[PDB]
Amino acid sequence: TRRVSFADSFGFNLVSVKEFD
Amino acid sequence: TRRVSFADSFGFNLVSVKEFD
Amino acid sequence: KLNLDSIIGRLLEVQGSRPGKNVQLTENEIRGLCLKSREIFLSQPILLELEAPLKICGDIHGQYYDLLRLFEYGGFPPESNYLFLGDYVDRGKQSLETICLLLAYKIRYPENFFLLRGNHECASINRIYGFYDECKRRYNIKLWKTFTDCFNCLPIAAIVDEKIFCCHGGLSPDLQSMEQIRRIMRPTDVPDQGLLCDLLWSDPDKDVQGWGENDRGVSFTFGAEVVAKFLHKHDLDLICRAHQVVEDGYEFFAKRQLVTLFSAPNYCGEFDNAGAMMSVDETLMCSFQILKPA
Amino acid sequence: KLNLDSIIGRLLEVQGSRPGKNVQLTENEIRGLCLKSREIFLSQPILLELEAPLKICGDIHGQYYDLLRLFEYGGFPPESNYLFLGDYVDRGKQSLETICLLLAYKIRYPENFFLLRGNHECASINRIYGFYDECKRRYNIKLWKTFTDCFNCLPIAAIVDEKIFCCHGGLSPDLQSMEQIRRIMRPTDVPDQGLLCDLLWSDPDKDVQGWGENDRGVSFTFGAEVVAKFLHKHDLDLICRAHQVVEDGYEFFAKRQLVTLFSAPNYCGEFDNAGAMMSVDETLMCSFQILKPA
Ligand SMILES: [Mn+2]
Ligand SMILES: [Mn+2]
Repeated sequence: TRRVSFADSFGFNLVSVKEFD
Repeated sequence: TRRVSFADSFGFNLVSVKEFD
Repeated sequence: KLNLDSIIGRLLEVQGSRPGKNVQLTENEIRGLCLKSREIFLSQPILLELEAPLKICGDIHGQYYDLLRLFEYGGFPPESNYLFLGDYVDRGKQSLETICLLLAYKIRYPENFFLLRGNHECASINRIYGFYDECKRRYNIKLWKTFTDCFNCLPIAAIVDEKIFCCHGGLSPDLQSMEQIRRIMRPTDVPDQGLLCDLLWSDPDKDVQGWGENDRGVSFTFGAEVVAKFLHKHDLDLICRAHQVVEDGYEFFAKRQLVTLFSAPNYCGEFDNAGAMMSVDETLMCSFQILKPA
Repeated sequence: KLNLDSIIGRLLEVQGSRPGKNVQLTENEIRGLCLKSREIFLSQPILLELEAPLKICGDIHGQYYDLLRLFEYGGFPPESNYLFLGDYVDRGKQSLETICLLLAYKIRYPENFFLLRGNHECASINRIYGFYDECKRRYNIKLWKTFTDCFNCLPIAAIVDEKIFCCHGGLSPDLQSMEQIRRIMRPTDVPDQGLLCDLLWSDPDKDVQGWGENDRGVSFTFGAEVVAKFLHKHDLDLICRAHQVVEDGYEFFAKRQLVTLFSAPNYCGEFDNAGAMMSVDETLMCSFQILKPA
């Protein structure tokens, strides 16, 4: 069965930033 | 044998006032 | 054991002192107050049956100095028998000294001092409106839970000489016979609805012929007709309640068939109101004694 | 009838408007959204079982324009599957528009949109912290009671592919098997203590070894060894939760075995925090999408 993984473990950036005002 | 009454009914002063600061 | 005189002495020590001076009783002294008063509350009937003369107070709301001013004018126990309608904690800067001096007098003169349960004597309310915060700061969480287990045993209503019905909130649509009040077994939480909820939450409203929905989202509003039919059914002459701030501390309703009491003057600073207490003598004649700021 | 396209359209029409424009739906339309969504909540299992891909959001707290910014970046339904973790009302100005747009999507895409119960989706809490006030001003008291009957059937927890455990609050000392979560029979009121109360109120704490008492006066706090043993017994890998405002929109706990999500940035204007949401791919891989104010 599939197990949980994170983006930082596979080299992908974990945080995607968006800004507003 | 009893009955509720009020001070204003009998002419007495109903309210006793005290001031402070 | 319970140096009850020393506890009352250290509490009354700040009489006339500058505003804001606390009285830090030890955790064990306070825990003894809750446990010994809860013993007294559970022994006395949940529906108190008192005899005049006595003096009725409304909401104190942690205004400890203002409570001392009330005890100054009406006499310190046991000069006069006292009935309190609840709401001792919350919104005030000193909820602890307030409830402590009240529970201490309740142990000292249990046959001449009485305390009724308000809607703030509930875990769901005083956790939010300052009391629980006041317990975390000066003591621990465990004391607050010990306070809750004592408030859950406070008596709900009182009937003075079969003519004055007293509770914190007001009438209830489910309230038909006095046995329904006695039926409630203590300890209990202030429930989400029903007879006990309304007795602590309902208000009188002049624009409602009968029962209408309450602004607070809890309980109902009742009208002058409901007051008259209730008094006539149970052979009572006056309903005494609190729960609502009024300008002069006392406020009539339904042609003096109901009176609203509020004992905390300058309610948490946001009102210019006054505080009053109702004095009943042996002839069941009522006088009002008012505290007013200048 | 329920012209839901007209409802969702009239809600989304204010997107991009100057901040502070309300959406006043009809009392009978909002009444219809509650009944048709309550119909959905009771039909679906109380312990939801969902499949990835899925986007998980934290708390909203009546910041409706901030809920819209979440949707433009995350994709308006049915672009991405959504699962919310409670706390949609209170502490924000536009609570009615927030819950309505969430209840609207739940009806339009009942298998691609999901909502969990939070401690603010309870009667005794949203009465005080500003949701019931929003009902009183713009509608009537009876509508708020219609909302309560809708919240009293929301699901409590959701298990995503038997490896991600989602709920608003946290773990419970009384939680031993998932059958206890399914055994809860809706409609339900959130109690003051116990299993159902803890799933919506408990917090993680790095200093507690085991189960400690919470500052809120409700439920408990759990430590890093409680989370590890729980994931071990039920063959779980992650516990996703909200219920706590975090500075970065996301906060890890117990060496990434647990994460706190908060979706409302600039929470009620007393913090400068940012809002984040957790994205989940097919391979149970997780990426954080963050909204940060400038
Ligand atoms: Mn009250
Ligand atoms: Mn919460």
